[PDB]
Amino acid sequence: EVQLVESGGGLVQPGGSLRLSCTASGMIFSFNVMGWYRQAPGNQRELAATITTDGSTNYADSVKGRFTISRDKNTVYLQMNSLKPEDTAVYYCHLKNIRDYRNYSNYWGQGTQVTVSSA
Amino acid sequence: YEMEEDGVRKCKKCEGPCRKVCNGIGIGEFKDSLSINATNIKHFKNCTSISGDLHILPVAFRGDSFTHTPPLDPQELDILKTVKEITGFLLIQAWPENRTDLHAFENLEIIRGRTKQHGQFSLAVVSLNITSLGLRSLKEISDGDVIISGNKNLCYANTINWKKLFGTSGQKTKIISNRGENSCKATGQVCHALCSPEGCWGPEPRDCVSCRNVSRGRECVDKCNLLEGEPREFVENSECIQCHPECLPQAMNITCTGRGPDNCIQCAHYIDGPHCVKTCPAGVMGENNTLVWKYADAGHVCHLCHPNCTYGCTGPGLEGC
Ligand SMILES: *[C@@H]1O[C@H](CO)[C@@H](O[C@@H]2O[C@H](CO)[C@@H](O)[C@H](O)[C@H]2NC(C)=O)[C@H](O)[C@H]1NC(C)=O
Ligand SMILES: *[C@@H]1O[C@H](CO)[C@@H](O)[C@H](O)[C@H]1NC(C)=O
Repeated sequence: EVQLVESGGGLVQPGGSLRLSCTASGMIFSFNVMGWYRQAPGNQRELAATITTDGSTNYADSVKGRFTISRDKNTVYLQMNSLKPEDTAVYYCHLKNIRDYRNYSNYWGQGTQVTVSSA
Repeated sequence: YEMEEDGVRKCKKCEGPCRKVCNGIGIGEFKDSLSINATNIKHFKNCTSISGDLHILPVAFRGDSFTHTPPLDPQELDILKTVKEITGFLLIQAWPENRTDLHAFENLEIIRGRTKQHGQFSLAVVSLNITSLGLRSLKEISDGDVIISGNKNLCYANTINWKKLFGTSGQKTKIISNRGENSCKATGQVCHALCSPEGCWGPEPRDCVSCRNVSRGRECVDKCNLLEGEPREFVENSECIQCHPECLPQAMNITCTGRGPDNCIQCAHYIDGPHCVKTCPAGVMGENNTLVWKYADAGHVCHLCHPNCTYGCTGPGLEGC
């Protein structure tokens, strides 16, 4: 169906910045949302930022103001600014192929490790 | 906001009571007191931690004339329900015969045993008419030895695996002269079917050390409502956790995979991006503020509208407004 290949990630120092990018090839539908989820040690996976083909974006309240999600065709980019220790996590690209309100499917990437640390 | 004062990170963020460390028996306010009694039990109100030891001697329940202390009301032992930590030991040599268990310490979580009775004991329960310990929340006995002895009709205490609560090597246990092991199984006073082979503190399902299957609340059940049920749910860390109200109950198969309204399988009304909603946004704001309206197509998926149609819309393009 749909595959997703991720680029970016890495470690930074507090307050620094990183860019994440994910491009999706497959049976992609006209209305669909693409973005990132994340899971820190040892919490649950939670949404970080998802933009839709329509342009409308969704952010976690923890990241609003500091994270910027943007979309060109079927590739999305995330500008992560003013990064804090709590942001250290594994980041999963994502795609929700939406046909109908009762018909959709979810695809996930392998996961990119982001750590921030004074090291 | 939340910050740290005197070694504790406290504010009114707290769920329940704010953490409050109190002194043990024999130190400070409780100087020269041999035991928790009727005049000093007041000073344990709203305590969650106890720096030092705790004695409950018989002197407490018969009163004392030399020190003019009345006897202790059994009902006023509920003052101890907020306590969750004891740095010293816990010694009980007296408890109301009206009361069948130690449910005043049901929320006790850890006995550090930095100071030990005589030289060895951190938990000591001797000579009570209780039928079950009832220390449901007790997860760690960090240093001292355990003595539970002389409780002529106490059961369950042998089911517990005491090494799974300990913290140091050399830590023994002396369970001796309580009710008989055979007599307990014969009267039906044995761990509930839903407990695991780790033990229990009493008969009921909420008294298990751990569960054999899963837990809903602090109770301990068999199955979680994954495929059938009224408020059906999913399993997270061996715990039944409700499923967002806006995800259609799907029959025969799982109905969600997480708590949020996004990671379920089918929505019950409409869809806005990743999330399943009951109403498409009609007047939500953000920054560089403009009210974004959204219309639901025939397949109940909400799409936003042409930006200039700010007084609502029903159709796409320019035609709705
Ligand atoms: C009951 O508690 C009271 C209060 O903590 C204890 O009273 C103290 O007793 C000592 C010695 O008798 C006196 O020096 C203190 O002045 C008393 N304090 C108060 C506030 O009365 C009493 O010792 C306790 N009794 C028992 C049997 O534990
Ligand atoms: C104990 O805690 C309760 C919390 O409901 C509070 O209302 C009460 O005033 C407290 N009593 C004290 C601190 O003596």
